[PDB]
Amino acid sequence: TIKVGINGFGRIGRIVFRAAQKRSDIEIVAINDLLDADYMAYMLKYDSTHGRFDGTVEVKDGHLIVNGKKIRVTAERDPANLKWDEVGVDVVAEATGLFLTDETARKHITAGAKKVVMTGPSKDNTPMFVKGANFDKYAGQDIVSNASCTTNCLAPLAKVINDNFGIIEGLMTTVHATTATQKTVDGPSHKDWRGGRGASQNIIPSSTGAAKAVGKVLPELNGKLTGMAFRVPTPNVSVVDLTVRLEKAATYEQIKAAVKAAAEGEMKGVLGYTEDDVVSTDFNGEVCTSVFDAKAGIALNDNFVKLVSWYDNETGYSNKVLDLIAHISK
Amino acid sequence: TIKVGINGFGRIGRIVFRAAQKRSDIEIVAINDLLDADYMAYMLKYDSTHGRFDGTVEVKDGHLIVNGKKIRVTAERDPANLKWDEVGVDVVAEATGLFLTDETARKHITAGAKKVVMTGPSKDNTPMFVKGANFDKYAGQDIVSNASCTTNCLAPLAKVINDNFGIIEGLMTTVHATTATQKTVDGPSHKDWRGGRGASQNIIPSSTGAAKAVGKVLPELNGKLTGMAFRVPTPNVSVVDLTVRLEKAATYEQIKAAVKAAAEGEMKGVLGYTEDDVVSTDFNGEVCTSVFDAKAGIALNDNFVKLVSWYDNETGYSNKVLDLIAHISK
Ligand SMILES: *[C@@H](O)[C@H](O)COP(=O)(O)O
Ligand SMILES: *[C@@H](O)[C@H](O)COP(=O)(O)O
Repeated sequence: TIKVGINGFGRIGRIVFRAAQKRSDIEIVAINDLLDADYMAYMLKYDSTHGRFDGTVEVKDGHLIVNGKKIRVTAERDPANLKWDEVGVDVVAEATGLFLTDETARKHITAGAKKVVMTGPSKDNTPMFVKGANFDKYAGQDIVSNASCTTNCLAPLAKVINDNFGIIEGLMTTVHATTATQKTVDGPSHKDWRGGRGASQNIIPSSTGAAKAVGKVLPELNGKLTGMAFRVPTPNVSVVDLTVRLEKAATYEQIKAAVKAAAEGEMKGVLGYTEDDVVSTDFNGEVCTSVFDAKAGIALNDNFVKLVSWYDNETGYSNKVLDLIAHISK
Repeated sequence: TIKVGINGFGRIGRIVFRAAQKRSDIEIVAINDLLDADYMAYMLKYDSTHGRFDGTVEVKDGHLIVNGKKIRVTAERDPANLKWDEVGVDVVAEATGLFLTDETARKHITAGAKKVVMTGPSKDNTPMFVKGANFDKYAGQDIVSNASCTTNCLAPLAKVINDNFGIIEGLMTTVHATTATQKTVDGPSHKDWRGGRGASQNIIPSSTGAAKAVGKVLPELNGKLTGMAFRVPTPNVSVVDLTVRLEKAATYEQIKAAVKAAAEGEMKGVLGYTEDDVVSTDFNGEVCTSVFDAKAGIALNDNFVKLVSWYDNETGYSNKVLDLIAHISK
């Protein structure tokens, strides 16, 4: 079993942990964040979006004890001092979002850890990997990125489409749920003015970390597609609205069959396919990082079409993070 | 002064009323709906979305008295006998969403009125007009349709883009604010299953008139444009996301200037232009039916671009309905 230390107990860190309990090839042994087991335990037992924790939580002498296993609670401001080797961690889930560079991220290895998987897109040229898109392209690296929730949604869908009909070009839009980096009411957001406005009252045009981030994970589509985001007042689960020009002509029924096929074989678990009259809440807790909404998309003609695909920016992403850990760990 | 009577005191009927108060060419003289002057006055005095009515509203003698002028309230489940001529109404603002056909709408002329403006996409062949797109094409028709709010936002923008660069093909998406037609919690919606789900908890894939309803008002784009909608948890103000491929290459600066020009010239008051860091609430009360969002849009290449335009689905459309009344009136 793989030992993993989580740096950052924010939204991602807490769900990465939850999703993990259900596994076997992985085990969280340490959690580091500027919070005490006491409070840290509380943010685990209660969740406004996903419900109460499924197991047991106890704080025994400065440390966590979930479902029996004892977790090591720390609070280091500087990674280097994490003394990860002590608790003996194989790979680190870097989820504080502060160390997205190799320079900074390496401080984990130095601290006794073998490899580090950033739970967000890298700020430098550190490799990025998205399950179902380029996982099989992993080259032993000891520091990697799992991109962003949107790229994880857009990448797989864009792949099967390109692979089957060839994408001449395409533009996207993701109707994004509210994240923690937004404000409850009109407040300060210097580098992002729009994103400072009341999150619950507005539709806020944003930018997305999946624009051409997909152009990196899937080089074949580099420079062939960008996008944006429209942050709306929901707590979780977003959706990508992809408009593409196809090389080989294809009927909508043809596109449906192509993704459904992928969702059932090659990309099973990553890509999903549905024909039901679904809405955002129906994907709360969804493990697939991209669930095709057959009935939603529209084709103008055989070479111009709009495809829709859901994703739980929390549950899907976090699950594939553990998947990336288990991969580089292979 | 044109004498107008409103049939249906819903969201539209009420905002149309408020807007008209500012005018000098039009006057509301009667209002029909299954509500009394009491309840009817109350819904005019207070509005969760637009604030308290600015002016005097008193219900003396079973009839409204707004800012002095006495309005005649009624309640006729059947328009056939509204006795419109007693009050001397020229044009009827058909805003019940009930009689969207010639026959049904005709009952308004049969009842004493001269012309009738349907405040919604017509179900039969009644011609639809959208200010800024084809108001010029009016041929005296006694019964007309002002299309829907999303068409009023899309039509103008599409025209200036088509006109200047020529739209080969295009697909849209409108992130729509909640409407009275939706349910507060998961409920019954026989014809629209997705639309019955909790309005405030979901991003709900939908369908939209504007789609090819634009192919009608704007004949040249017939079959070249279609789209959808995503109903989000906001009270008012939506936004169209138009992805089009141009015949004539155009840099984004060129598209900015063409739109800004239209807004400052031939389409002043219909098409609006902005370069600020705006969000939805910034357009609550907005009178233009299509405000271009410069910074939000994005160009992939000189022939494939995504354009963004805002609109107050209530205020904008309502104002133009009156603009249409005055048109066929002249
Ligand atoms: C998921 O990683 C975040 O909540 C949203 O970021 P994107 O760049 O839009 O995917
Ligand atoms: C404005 O007429 C309505 O609130 C929305 O209808 P659409 O068909 O989306 O324009």
